[PDB]
Amino acid sequence: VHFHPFGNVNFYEMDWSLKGDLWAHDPVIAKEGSRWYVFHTGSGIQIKTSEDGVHWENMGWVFPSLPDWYKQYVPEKDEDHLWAPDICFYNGIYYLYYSVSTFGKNTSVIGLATNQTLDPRDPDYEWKDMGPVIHSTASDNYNAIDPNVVFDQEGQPWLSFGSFWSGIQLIQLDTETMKPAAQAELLTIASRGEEPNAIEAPFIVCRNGYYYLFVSFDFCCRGIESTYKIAVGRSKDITGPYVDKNGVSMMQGGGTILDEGNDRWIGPGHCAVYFSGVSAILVNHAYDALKNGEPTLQIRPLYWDDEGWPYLSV
Ligand SMILES: [Ca+2]
Repeated sequence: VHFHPFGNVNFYEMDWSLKGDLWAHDPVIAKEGSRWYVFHTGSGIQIKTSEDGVHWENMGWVFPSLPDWYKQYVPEKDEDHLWAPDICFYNGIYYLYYSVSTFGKNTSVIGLATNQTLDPRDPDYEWKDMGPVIHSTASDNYNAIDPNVVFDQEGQPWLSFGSFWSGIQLIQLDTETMKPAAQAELLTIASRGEEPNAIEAPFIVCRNGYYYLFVSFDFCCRGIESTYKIAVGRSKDITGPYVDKNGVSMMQGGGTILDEGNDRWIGPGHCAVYFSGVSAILVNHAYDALKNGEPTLQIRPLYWDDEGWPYLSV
């Protein structure tokens, strides 16, 4: 996947028994050369690195001091946590989208940081503040958080995003600015059809001519009382309709459940899906019932059945 490259390594062969610094919430992963990186929710966007994808070490943050412009969109934000980063690699540049918001409110903005490299040893390492991408106010019927970029088969970048309110949104990006045109249409592509509308954290991938929309249902952020689950649907066209195994549109609460956790891992969600060759991984967090509900990084091989639907195993 040109914009999420993982070399030749074979995820289905690897031992994904993670070790090290595994606290994480809302992760994404990128690999540049021999080094792997996690970005996740936390102060200034938290970063972890690994040599192998398995042993993780905490490594700094993107924004030591938050951009002044956040206050123009979310003036009541009073702490430095940035949420749900998303990484892609295009034209030599790393594009890191992220969320500026306050929990449970839809006064929100997605920002963009860019870097020439992910390696802080490189003289050109610098996370540049490239400003807002899309925002919501309290009279909008959507929430501008939880970005994900996908490039369709034809090379057009799209941004999906959303949490609660009318649900998951989709908008085209321009290839040079990596932002929507000012008159670009905003499409709604998934919704529980319930109030509150507990759907968020979209992630789209293409496999064999279908677009797969992964989302998280129900409630994060409650430790062992979290009810998060990972759901998926698919469409031949990136604008929908995304439908689940049963033929139900994701605009009507459709979605096939991929993981709802167990008595040890509570509330898995906020996922990402990456490929290397025909192998794939699912990345998410889950709340550790054996460690005070602390949110923990999970990376697992993601298999695909003979109808094209993803599944986990043991
Ligand atoms: Ca995400």
